[PDB]
Amino acid sequence: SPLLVGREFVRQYYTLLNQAPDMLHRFYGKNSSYVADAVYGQKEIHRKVMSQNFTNCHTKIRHVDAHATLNDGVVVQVMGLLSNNNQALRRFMQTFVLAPEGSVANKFYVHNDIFRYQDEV
Amino acid sequence: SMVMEKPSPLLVGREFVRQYYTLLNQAPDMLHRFYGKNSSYVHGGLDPADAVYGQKEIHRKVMSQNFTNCHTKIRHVDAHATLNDGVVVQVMGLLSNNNQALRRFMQTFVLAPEFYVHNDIFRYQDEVFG
Repeated sequence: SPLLVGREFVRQYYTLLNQAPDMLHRFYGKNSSYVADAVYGQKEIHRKVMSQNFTNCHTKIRHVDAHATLNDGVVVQVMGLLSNNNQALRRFMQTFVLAPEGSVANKFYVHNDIFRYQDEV
Repeated sequence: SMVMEKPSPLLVGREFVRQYYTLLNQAPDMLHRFYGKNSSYVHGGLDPADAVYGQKEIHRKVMSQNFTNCHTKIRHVDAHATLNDGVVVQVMGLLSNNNQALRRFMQTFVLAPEFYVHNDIFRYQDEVFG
């Protein structure tokens, strides 16, 4: 189901951001966009993730919406709080587009990942 | 006669958002024209409330929300190309309905050619945070 795919991915994503952000790049493909200008593909997305120096990253997910979208994809909207380097929690919204990976059944990859802190808006 | 290069996803998103919120204030009874049979729609609410699917149910949900004299302050719009010529839009702003409180919201759209809205996810921050 789209909500199970969505909520399970969100759990995996923010857990990996805390445990091993150097492995976050495994979610993305050649044409993935990570968003400030967008960076594309695993190599550049990995470099951008590493440049953000994620350390002891704590997350409180307040709500997840996930719906079936174009070409068997899943669109996910996350609302929550994120802390980095033991600084205060900051509210954010995050939009993901999950797309079928195309070579393994029920496997998805992250086609779009758009994050914005609400205090910066 | 002039032919112009197709607009970038960012200005497709920005133009869509300007049109959507102009219509929400001017004629909310016309908002359903953006949606199709497989489109998803959710605009906050607490039982967070569940989404409705398809044009007929979207029109009825929009009419039940009684949008009148809507005021919107769009603080940020992000938009990027997505699957099969689509555009994913992230919107952050403030919305006041019927001269009530200006409420912060977080919204996502998925637009697809013929652009129409495939997904519309809207949530008020005050129904999710605190």
